[PDB]
Amino acid sequence: KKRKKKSCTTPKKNKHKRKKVKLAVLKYYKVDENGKISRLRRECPSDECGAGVFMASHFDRHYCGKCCLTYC
Amino acid sequence: IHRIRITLTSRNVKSLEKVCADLIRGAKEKNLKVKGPVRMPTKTLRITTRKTPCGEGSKTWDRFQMRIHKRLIDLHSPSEIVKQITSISIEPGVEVEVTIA
Amino acid sequence: MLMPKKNRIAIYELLFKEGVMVAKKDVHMPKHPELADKNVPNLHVMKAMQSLKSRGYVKEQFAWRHFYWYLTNEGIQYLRDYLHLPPEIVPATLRRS
Amino acid sequence: VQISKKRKFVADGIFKAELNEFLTRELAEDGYSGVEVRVTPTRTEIIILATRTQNVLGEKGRRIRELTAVVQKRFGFPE
Amino acid sequence: RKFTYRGVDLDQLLDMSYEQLMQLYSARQRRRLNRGLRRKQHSLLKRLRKAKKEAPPMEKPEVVKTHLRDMIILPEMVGSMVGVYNGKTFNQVEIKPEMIGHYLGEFSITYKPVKHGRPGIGAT
Amino acid sequence: GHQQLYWSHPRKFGQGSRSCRVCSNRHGLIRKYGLNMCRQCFRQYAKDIGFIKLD
RNA sequence: AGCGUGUGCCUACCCUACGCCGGCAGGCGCGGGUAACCCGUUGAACCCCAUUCGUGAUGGGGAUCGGGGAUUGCAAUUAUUCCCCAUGAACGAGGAAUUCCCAGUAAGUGCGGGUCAUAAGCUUGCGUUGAUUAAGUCCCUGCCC
RNA sequence: GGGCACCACCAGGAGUGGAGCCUGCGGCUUAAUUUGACUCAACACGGGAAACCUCACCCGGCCCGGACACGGACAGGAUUGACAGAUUGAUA
Ligand SMILES: [Mg+2]
Ligand SMILES: [Mg+2]
Ligand SMILES: [Mg+2]
Ligand SMILES: [Mg+2]
Ligand SMILES: [Mg+2]
Ligand SMILES: [Mg+2]
Ligand SMILES: [Mg+2]
Ligand SMILES: [Mg+2]
Ligand SMILES: [Mg+2]
Ligand SMILES: [Mg+2]
Ligand SMILES: [Mg+2]
Ligand SMILES: [Mg+2]
Ligand SMILES: [Mg+2]
Ligand SMILES: [Mg+2]
Ligand SMILES: [Mg+2]
Ligand SMILES: [Mg+2]
Ligand SMILES: [Mg+2]
Ligand SMILES: [Mg+2]
Ligand SMILES: [Mg+2]
Ligand SMILES: [Mg+2]
Ligand SMILES: [Mg+2]
Ligand SMILES: [Mg+2]
Ligand SMILES: [Mg+2]
Ligand SMILES: [Zn+2]
Ligand SMILES: [Zn+2]
Repeated sequence: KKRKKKSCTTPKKNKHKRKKVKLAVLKYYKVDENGKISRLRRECPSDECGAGVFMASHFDRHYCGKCCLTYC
Repeated sequence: IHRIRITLTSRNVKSLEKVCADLIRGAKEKNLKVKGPVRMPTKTLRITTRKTPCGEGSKTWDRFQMRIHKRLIDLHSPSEIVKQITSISIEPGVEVEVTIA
Repeated sequence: MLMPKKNRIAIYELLFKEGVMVAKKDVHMPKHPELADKNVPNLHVMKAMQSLKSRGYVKEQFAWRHFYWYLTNEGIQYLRDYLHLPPEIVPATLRRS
Repeated sequence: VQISKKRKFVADGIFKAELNEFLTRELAEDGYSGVEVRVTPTRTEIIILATRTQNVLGEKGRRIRELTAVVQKRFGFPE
Repeated sequence: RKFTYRGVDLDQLLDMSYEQLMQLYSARQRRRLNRGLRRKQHSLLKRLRKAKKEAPPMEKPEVVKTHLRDMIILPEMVGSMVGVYNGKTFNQVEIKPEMIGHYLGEFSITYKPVKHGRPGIGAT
Repeated sequence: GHQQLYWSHPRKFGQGSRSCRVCSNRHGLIRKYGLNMCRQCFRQYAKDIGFIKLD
């Protein structure tokens, strides 16, 4: 027997393309003229994600991308 | 002085009987008390298969067979003399097991 | 193939320590028996050894279900330069004990 | 625990068959003739019969020192 | 005229727990419930309940589709629209009170009934 | 995720949980005495294993 | 009775004695066996001795269906298998044609192994009961000199 | 023109071909009802007793397990995974 093609489905299921963001570190910190630094993003309460691993400021929740911890 | 049992397992009878005779002679040369060798019933493993790698032709079968023979020897003696006589006993194809009951 | 760098480090360290490698050709095996407590899947070992083979660093044999890999001289040099090992370290194979 | 005598003898035969196949594939180039396994409670010795032993040994004995390694890795009995 | 399942009407069935319903069912359904339901069946139940809650007071609930042909029909499913996969299409089934204790796959047939044609040359 | 779905189907019994120890074929398998070979591989290696034809 | 199997590299899945519960399929405990050691003195079926039936598609036969219960599995519906009540079809020895077989044989009757989580109307072996006919030919079929 | 054979006959036994059912093979249906084999020397044969796997057929959806070499892009980030809501047969 020979293989039939039958090439017809939903036109194209596209693959997710990751967003390109330039200098994402900067928006985590706010700066005053005096030289102070304030951390805009919350720090996760988990063990590993404690100091430099910031959370996600979603419109209705806080989300840590490293351990899937979520808060209201 | 221990009651020591030697179990000999083999696939061919000539080597097994040669080893048993060697052990008996060696032990009796030391003026020891030997019982046996007592021969257990022979075991016969059988595998029946089809000859053809496919399912075509006359239905012919191969009958493969393996035979296992077993001997027992009893000795009233200390451990050291048994190991003395056993060291020589090493033979290709014969499994020798020494136990103290 | 994508894998954490520590898995590659462990595989290469084991290979350079022993000089040989054995695998079972089982992509679904949760972890390599030899690489225990380091959590290296068997698939990672297979693919890393394949990558080494394609570059000529290891020689390969296959028997009845198993992969056997031996380390080549250029593979020895590559592993020594990769792991930053001193020139006074050789695999256990190269020692006539 | 332990296994029965039937399983023990079948396992020994299967081990010998696999060892022979591996040695055949490895040493066909060297005129590999056969393998003889002598089991002793101290060590299990393997005798390789081939037309020329120089290629099997290798330089300074490297190649054979490799083989006795992978065998130990394959069947798992201790170093 | 009023529906009763082994002498029990629908309201009492809806009030009963799973342990009480085990004794009403037959041996197969009782054994299945004793072995427990897994995550997928609970998800299907949750989706059916959510769909039935949002129905208008005089309208039918939205059809919920599923591949679970071995799902047992519980008394809480009566009155829901379920599309059951038969391997090719989702067949729409409305759960009636007399379906309690059957499987979902018993109501979506997996083959086309045979209408025979003229036998060919190779038949003797 | 994919990690859960991939190879999730249980394989603790059946033809899918057993294969030949030489060629990884699941058909015509011999399990007696723990051989775990297909019939063709067994016929190929019987003399090496130690099965002799006497009848 | 006899031949055999039994706790498995991956690999999860063994054979079961005894006590109690259930009417049965089964469920609980608690032991032995890696085996001439435990299942096991393998209390097998046909066969044998009594009882009922009485030439009636009959108490022969057991297909097809209804309602219940239990086990294997992740999952039993298009019924996995098993058990219990109920239902009770054709079939009264088979046309033309055609198969196998010469002594512990043919046939009857059970029991192991393979497949096997669940598992035999198949196959491969083993016993038990045990014959009629023949010690010839080239007529049919076929193959050689 | 001879010789031989119970996969030939003769003298027989048990039969099969008839019934119900179980299983293979054709047909006919189907989205698919995967496929090999057709006189002995195909048809309870492929050790083929398939609920899933087996699986090779149909419907739908993930994954790369595309080595290595060259070029591009890249620590001002090449790429990886994921909570909620939507979506989905599905907690892909
Ligand atoms: Mg009647
Ligand atoms: Mg009757
Ligand atoms: Mg019923
Ligand atoms: Mg069907
Ligand atoms: Mg009845
Ligand atoms: Mg004829
Ligand atoms: Mg039988
Ligand atoms: Mg069976
Ligand atoms: Mg069959
Ligand atoms: Mg003639
Ligand atoms: Mg006649
Ligand atoms: Mg008959
Ligand atoms: Mg007849
Ligand atoms: Mg008939
Ligand atoms: Mg036909
Ligand atoms: Mg095909
Ligand atoms: Mg012929
Ligand atoms: Mg077929
Ligand atoms: Mg079946
Ligand atoms: Mg199903
Ligand atoms: Mg599936
Ligand atoms: Mg299938
Ligand atoms: Mg990728
Ligand atoms: Zn965190
Ligand atoms: Zn094979």
